[PDB]
Amino acid sequence: EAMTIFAVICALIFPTFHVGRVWAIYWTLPIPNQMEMWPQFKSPLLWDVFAVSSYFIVSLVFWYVGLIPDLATLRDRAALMGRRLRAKILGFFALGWCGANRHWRNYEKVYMLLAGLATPLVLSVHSVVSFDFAVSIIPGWHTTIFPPYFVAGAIFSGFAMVVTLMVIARKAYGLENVITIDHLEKMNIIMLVTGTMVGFAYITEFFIAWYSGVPYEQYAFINRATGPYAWAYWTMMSCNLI
Amino acid sequence: RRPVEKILPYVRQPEEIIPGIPLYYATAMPFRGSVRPLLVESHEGRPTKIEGNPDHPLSRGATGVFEQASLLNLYDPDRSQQVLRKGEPASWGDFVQFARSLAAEAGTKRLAVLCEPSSSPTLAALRRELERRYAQVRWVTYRPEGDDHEALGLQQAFGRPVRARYRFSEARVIVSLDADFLGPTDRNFVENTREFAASRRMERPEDEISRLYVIESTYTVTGGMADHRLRLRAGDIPAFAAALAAELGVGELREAGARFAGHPYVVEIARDLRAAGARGVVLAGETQPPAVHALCAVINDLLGSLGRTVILHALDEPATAQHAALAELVQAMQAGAVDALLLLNVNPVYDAPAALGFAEALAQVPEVIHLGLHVDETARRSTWHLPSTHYLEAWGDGRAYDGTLSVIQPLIAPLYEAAHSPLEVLALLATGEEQSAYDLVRNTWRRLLAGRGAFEQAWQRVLHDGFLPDSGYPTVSLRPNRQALADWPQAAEGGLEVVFRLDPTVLDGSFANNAWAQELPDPITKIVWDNVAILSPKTAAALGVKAEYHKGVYIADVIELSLDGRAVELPVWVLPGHPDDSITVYLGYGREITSTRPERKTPFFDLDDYTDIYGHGAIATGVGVNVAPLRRPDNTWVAYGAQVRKTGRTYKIVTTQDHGSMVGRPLVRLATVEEFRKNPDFAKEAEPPLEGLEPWDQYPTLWEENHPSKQPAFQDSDYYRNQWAMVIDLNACTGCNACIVACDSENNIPMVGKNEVGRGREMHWLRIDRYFVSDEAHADDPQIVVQPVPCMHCENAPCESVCPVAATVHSPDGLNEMVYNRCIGTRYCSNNCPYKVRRFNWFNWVKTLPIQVQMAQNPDVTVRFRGVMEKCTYCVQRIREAQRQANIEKRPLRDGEVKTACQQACPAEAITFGDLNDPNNAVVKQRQNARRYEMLAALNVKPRTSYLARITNPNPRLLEQ
Amino acid sequence: ISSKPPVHPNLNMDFQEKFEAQELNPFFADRRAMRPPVPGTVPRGLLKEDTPFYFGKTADGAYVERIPVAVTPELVARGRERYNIYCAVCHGQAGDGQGIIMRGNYGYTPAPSFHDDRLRNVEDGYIFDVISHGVRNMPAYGHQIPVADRWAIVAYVRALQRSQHATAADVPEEVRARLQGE
Amino acid sequence: YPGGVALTLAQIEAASEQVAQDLEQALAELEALRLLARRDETLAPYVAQYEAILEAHQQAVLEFEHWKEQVAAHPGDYRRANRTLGAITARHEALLQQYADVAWAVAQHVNPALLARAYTSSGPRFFFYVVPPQYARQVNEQAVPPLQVVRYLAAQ
Amino acid sequence: VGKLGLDCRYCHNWVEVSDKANIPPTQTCINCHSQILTDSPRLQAVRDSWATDRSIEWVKVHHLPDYAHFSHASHVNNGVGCETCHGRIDQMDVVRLVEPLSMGWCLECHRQPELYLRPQSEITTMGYQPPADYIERNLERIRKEGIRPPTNCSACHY
Ligand code: HEC
Ligand code: HEC
Ligand code: HEC
Ligand code: HEC
Ligand code: HEC
Ligand code: HEC
Ligand code: SF4
Ligand code: SF4
Ligand code: SF4
Ligand code: F3S
Repeated sequence: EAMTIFAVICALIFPTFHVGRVWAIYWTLPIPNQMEMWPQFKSPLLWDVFAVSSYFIVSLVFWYVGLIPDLATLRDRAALMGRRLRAKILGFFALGWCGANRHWRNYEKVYMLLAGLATPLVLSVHSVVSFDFAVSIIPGWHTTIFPPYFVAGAIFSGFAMVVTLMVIARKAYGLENVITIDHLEKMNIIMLVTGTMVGFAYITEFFIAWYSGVPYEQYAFINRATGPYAWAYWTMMSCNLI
Repeated sequence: RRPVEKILPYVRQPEEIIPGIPLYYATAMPFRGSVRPLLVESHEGRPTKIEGNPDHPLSRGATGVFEQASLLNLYDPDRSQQVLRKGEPASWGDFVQFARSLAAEAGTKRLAVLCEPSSSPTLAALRRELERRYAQVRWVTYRPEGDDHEALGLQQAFGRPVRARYRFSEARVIVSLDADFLGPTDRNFVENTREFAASRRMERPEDEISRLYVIESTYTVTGGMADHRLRLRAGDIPAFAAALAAELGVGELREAGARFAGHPYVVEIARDLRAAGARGVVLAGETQPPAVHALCAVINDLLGSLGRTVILHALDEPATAQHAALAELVQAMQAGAVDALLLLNVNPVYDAPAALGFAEALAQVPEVIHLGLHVDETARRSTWHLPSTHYLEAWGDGRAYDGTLSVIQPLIAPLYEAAHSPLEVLALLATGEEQSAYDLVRNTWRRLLAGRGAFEQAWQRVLHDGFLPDSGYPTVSLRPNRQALADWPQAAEGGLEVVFRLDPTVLDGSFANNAWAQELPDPITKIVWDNVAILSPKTAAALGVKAEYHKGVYIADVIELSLDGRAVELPVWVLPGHPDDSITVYLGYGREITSTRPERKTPFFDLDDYTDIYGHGAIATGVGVNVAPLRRPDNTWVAYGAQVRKTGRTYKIVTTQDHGSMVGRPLVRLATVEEFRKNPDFAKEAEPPLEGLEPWDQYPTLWEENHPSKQPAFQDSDYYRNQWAMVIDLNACTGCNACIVACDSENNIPMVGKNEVGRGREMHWLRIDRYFVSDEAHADDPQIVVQPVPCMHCENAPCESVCPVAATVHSPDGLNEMVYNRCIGTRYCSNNCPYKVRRFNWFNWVKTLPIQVQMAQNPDVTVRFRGVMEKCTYCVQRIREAQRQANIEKRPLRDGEVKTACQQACPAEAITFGDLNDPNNAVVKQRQNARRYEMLAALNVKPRTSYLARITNPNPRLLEQ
Repeated sequence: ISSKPPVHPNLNMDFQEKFEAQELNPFFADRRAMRPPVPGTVPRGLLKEDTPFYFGKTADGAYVERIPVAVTPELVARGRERYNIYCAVCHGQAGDGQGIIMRGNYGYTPAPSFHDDRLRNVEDGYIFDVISHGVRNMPAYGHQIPVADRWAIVAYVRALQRSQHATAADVPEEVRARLQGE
Repeated sequence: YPGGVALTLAQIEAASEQVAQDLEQALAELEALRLLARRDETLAPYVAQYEAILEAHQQAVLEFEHWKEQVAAHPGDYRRANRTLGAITARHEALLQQYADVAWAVAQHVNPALLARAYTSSGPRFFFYVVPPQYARQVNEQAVPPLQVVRYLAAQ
Repeated sequence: VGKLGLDCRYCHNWVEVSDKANIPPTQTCINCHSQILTDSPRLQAVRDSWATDRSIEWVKVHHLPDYAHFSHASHVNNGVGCETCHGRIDQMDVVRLVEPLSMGWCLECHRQPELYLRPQSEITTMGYQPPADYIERNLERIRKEGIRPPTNCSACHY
């Protein structure tokens, strides 16, 4: 969730900044502002804001809650063996932790809750960020398979970076005994799942051009293979499929 | 925090005008030896936009491209701030004492002028009041691009000087013969346009239509909106017209046109024209020797059409032979005979081929005096350079082309101290103090008013009405009996044709520091900011050059054409229309300009070079290469002997279109009168409605019960009364390209630089995209189509849905209005729209805008800041002042109380714009017409501007194929 | 209260780079946006079509005896209203009872009562010209007021003249309350 | 938001009754136009040019009930009466104005002059130094008929 | 105003017919302050300005931005008063701009107009208490006059 939350930070900067008028973006928020104005909720560029301004939060609060026993462990160590006596006072993020029965059961059902309550959000966050494309009238976007697809792209992208971090978090500063290589083995399946689910959509794209496309959508994908970006798509699909 | 920006009202209130509201003064507009009419807005005595003169029947309220940029020539920076002597900006008050003492006690004094061509009586009469004193005034009218050549061919044909008018509504079939009658370069662009368009305007399942037959040597805009066009090198069009008339019956004429006995497009049209006597026309362009225009007189008289080629006797002005005077001028320069040299509005150092020297004489003679608007190459070389007024401060008089006798209203005081308009300067030479042009001009009229009412009821009436009504020359009859038939053997060949031709957006370079015009796509090719050479792929593939693009920017090779040891190079671009061994190098675009303002550097952290288009200098510098001096002044449009050298420095060349030739797509859907006679429901047949479902417009969505038009909050205002829409009679739409420029001035914009538009952004809202359609590339017959494309302000409107920051809405009356405030710049307003018309204020072009052009942006609309979209808005600004004026006093909006810029400027009455749901207006007649062409209707968008298709009209067989 | 120009954060588009009428223009000698027109210029729609209706210098005689327009009382409604805003200030609502300025002990030239018979028989085109061009001691007002108001004002006057020559005289005036202000 | 919705519900009724009384008048004129200009004009599009409005006017009557009943059903939302009333008067004055624009052409052919009692006929905005529109709205209101336009042509 | 009894159309002319009605020229003061006072060390700018060309350096207030246009005549002719919007000026030595003239308040009238609009009989009357039964006396005009205020983006923002 580190590898998520910081990605979301360097992500959210773009919607704040590929706009030309950054300073006038608080209008996008639904504050009762200095006039009787409010945003337009038919706009996936707005869904993105609430989504990411919820997804930065839920993923954080689910990570922060995820790491309570750490702060308990580190708060417990800061007194007897650690940096300073004043790391304990920094570790008040423990929030009066003792590992008790009364609230550890609650921690489980909450971790269950956010699992079954952040996944329905994850499938809406990236889907929103796909809805912005496919809601349009463009032929290369209006194809409806995209929200599952880009999600699989998020799988096939995200794990494709986690492994880059784990390899370099395994050579020098590594955990041979805890980051078992068998983990990365069973990790790349759910990558390779989307190594083919991503591939099936390219077929559908490349298919519907031949099946019942608009005479533009017929051309829209001939462009992708044959045209300026032949350097991209021939190699890209082949890269993501080979 | 904000400033306290004050307000400085009148002191000595002029009674008529009022602060907030403009009022329309009625000026003229000189160029090219004639004077189009015009009508300004004049916001509080400051001109902001020009318009047409609806009373003047020659124009009937229209303005081509070439005027609206002149409005910005008025407000240029780097015009003529100081008076320059020797090149030094020294002073004025000494010049009057100087030039006055030169003038009164002068005697013979042997002066010369080299004027802009007069077309005005105050100029031509003051010439006599001038020539009365000083003995010999050589008085050469240096026509831009030499003699007009329509007129010199006819002084012998009719035995005396004459000009034609060319109605074209009383006349159907038109062999052009290179004639750009529909060309903004040429004169009388309206009366050529309109009554030609009316012939093209059907409003019926079938009507009798022009069916021209153009035979151009260089692909030009008239050849586009056309039928059966042909490519054939100039310098041989005489040989074309030679075998032409022999197949009609005037004379033998066989030897000149040796090889066109039985050509299809010749023998085809010949039977038709003799079969259309009171309807056929024979024009003639400008790329010829004058015997062609004799043939334009011989056959057109012999054809029987005289009321269709309305002909009008000039005021005895046949003497415009460029050889006869301009050489004969410098033949006196080299002898020390002529002393003074009084240029008015011209750059002959820029122009004026070296084959007949000018600069070699200019440096010989002192007492040089250049009256001038810019400071280009003539001020820099002269000893005195007056500054010049534009025509907006002249009190000038002027003739419309061949007809009425108009007069300027001067609107603004001289913006610059001591401008000293040419007319009173020409009278300052007349041995008195600077004549008040207001009182000078008036003194001519009493000798020539031709109106029984005195001045303060007539002067006030003409200065009001814009045109002296009864004038317009008397109409001559047939003079020719086959006189002019003896300059044929100038059909010379044996070399690459190097023909010149003036783009619609510039005229002999005299309007180059003009962004609205300079960043104006040519209609042939959406080219901007560079002169070019256009030619065939067969010569290119036989020469070795290309218009290759691996970045969508058209990298270009070069030519390095060489004439008589006076070679220069330039970008070569290619077009599938032009013929073998010929290139149309456009002029202007090579006009060095000398700046008074700084280059305005800012830190490297800040962008100025990409934005400050007026920064690095003034505009006309280095935009291309100068080309005028190369030609030979004999038949001074054409040229031979270009020893081409494909050399390096292969640099960019930028366009808006960037491409062409739709792949058989539904975006123009041309159709024949044969096919149109068969299926009037063919604008829909390309993408018809569905199996058993409704017609396409007014097609229901998923929602119909909660649709906002059925809800009040969209329906409840003072607006729903009059839904607005804007059709386009595309049958008369050809790349005049003035549909743009009035949008640019009415609803303000900035310009864009080459360095910027190369990446593909242009802040022209109304794309005027052209397209090619060949028979699956059969013979590479282009058969172009032009069609404007504003933001068809949709109903379903994907863009409206998608601005999260509600900066878009289907405003009442089909209007889909943008707000340049609420937006933020996420640009997905644009990405939805099939028509990428939601432009975007990428950089802050207006912040770097100088203290000069700022007069021009009209004081009624929201100029826009970085990070903001923008689009057509149907010129909403003049909906508001009208609908507001109807909210004050209870009324509807008339059929013509409001006219948009695309409407009021397009001289072909293509756009009509009258409110939908008002059945008496023109739009409901033009929408209820059979071909309500609904562009990309198939996306269930339901838009307004349900415009029309073209109906190209081919010929029955007649040995056409 | 906040005596300085208040904080507006986004000054991007308040003071547009272009300038509307009656706005500062930092170029010209007289810092001003209007740049008044040159004499002799004429609009397209404001010619002296019918000189009677725009001027009184209308025939060989330079003045006119009667109003040219057919005068409904709705014209005179504006006459009454337009009088009591820019003409009753000095001549007064009653014409003779001098308005607040002249009854204000001030250094101003006293004007003649309209009820004087010398004014009760005058070319109405002259009294029009009194507005469009002014008089020896009095300014003009047709420099600014509409021209139909220059007529409506007169019908009210000529009617107000017809108040006298009848015993509908001595209208009550509210001037004293205006001298006090409270 | 002064006192709720029930206040405006009287005037919205006062608009719909004007429409109902105009069902008579418009359909009455639609008889009279067929009587007046039997054959004195093209009349083939130009009569249906007057009918095309009529199917819309009648359609709005059933709506003006639906518009209104959605208001009187719940009087607890002020932001529907001002809008339904702003819609009615516009959907009303439009159809009044559209009847007129089709009806002035009737006189335009029967009379060679579309009369000087046609509209306010004020002028452009720069024709305010001479003629404020205030004068004009007291000409237009007190001279021009809304739907006594063709009954006026019974006098001709 | 408060003790000279001038209504507002005198020197703020072109508020009945124009948009963005004008501050007066200098000429208006020269109607009377050419020969009424001729003494003060307070308006020597004025006398010199008529005797010169530098107009009077007037600051302004109420300057809503120039991307949101406005028209008094569109309001005034339809019955809106200056008490509502520009404040009670009759006792105001210098302008307080007691109203904000921002959108959120600009729009309360275009949603709730009949609380404000005047009968147009003597609209420029700072000492105006409206009658009782004001509202119902007003809505009968919106039913008749058919004003239909704007709620949209098209009106002022363009
Ligand atoms: C009579 C009822 C009125 C008088 C007299 C004036 N107003 Fe208005 N007003 C309003 C605004 C928002 C402005 C600013 C204009 C702009 O920034 O474009 C104005 C302007 C004026 C001015 C001149 C100041 C200027 O040039 O900006 C004057 C003398 C003036 N107003 C007088 C707002 C309103 C408003 C609310 C709708 C009303 C009813 C009026 N103004 C009406 C009057
Ligand atoms: C407002 C519309 C009006 C009208 C209808 C008139 N005035 Fe005046 N006026 C003023 C003064 C001091 C004079 C006398 C000039 C002198 O002594 O030389 C006048 C003159 C007149 C006349 C007489 C013209 C004639 O026929 O001889 C008339 C008919 C007339 N006025 C009408 C003073 C003022 C004001 C003081 C500031 C103002 C305001 C007006 N006048 C305005 C009007
Ligand atoms: C001339 C004799 C005036 C009279 C009578 C009234 N006004 Fe005034 N007004 C006048 C001036 C010269 C100014 C400029 C302000 C300054 O800096 O002195 C004003 C100001 C206003 C304003 C504010 C405009 C601004 O500066 O932004 C308003 C709203 C205004 N005036 C309205 C107004 C009304 C309603 C009047 C009668 C009731 C009135 N003014 C009298 C000139 C004169
Ligand atoms: C005739 C109708 C007047 C016009 C038009 C204007 N003003 Fe005036 N002003 C007038 C009077 C009779 C008085 C004096 C009343 C008093 O209480 O003494 C004034 C006063 C002023 C002042 C005050 C002078 C001082 O105390 O130093 C000023 C600054 C002033 N007036 C300014 C002014 C301006 C700027 C005007 C045009 C915009 C203007 N006045 C019109 C009478 C009349
Ligand atoms: C009452 C208190 C109002 C305030 C405050 C504002 N407006 Fe207004 N406006 C009002 C009415 C009653 C009307 C309708 C008159 C009619 O007969 O239609 C209007 C109308 C407008 C319009 C009309 C559209 C046009 O003619 O261009 C515009 C543009 C408008 N109003 C603008 C506007 C602005 C910008 C305001 C505050 C900043 C504003 N109005 C306030 C009544 C009232
Ligand atoms: C008058 C007729 C208006 C209408 C209707 C709407 N707006 Fe408005 N808006 C108006 C003004 C005079 C102002 C200025 C307020 C100020 O801050 O000084 C505004 C403000 C805005 C803004 C904020 C601009 C800023 O600089 O802070 C926005 C983004 C805006 N208005 C948008 C907007 C939209 C989307 C509307 C309908 C679609 C709308 N406004 C109505 C005037 C008027
Ligand atoms: S519609 Fe546009 S391109 Fe066509 S002729 Fe008119 S201005 Fe030119
Ligand atoms: S075509 Fe584009 S700009 Fe025009 S209404 Fe539709 S989406 Fe908006
Ligand atoms: S309406 Fe105006 S902005 Fe729109 S295309 Fe036409 S001229 Fe240009
Ligand atoms: S999507 Fe919307 S917020 Fe603006 S940049 Fe485009 S109109």
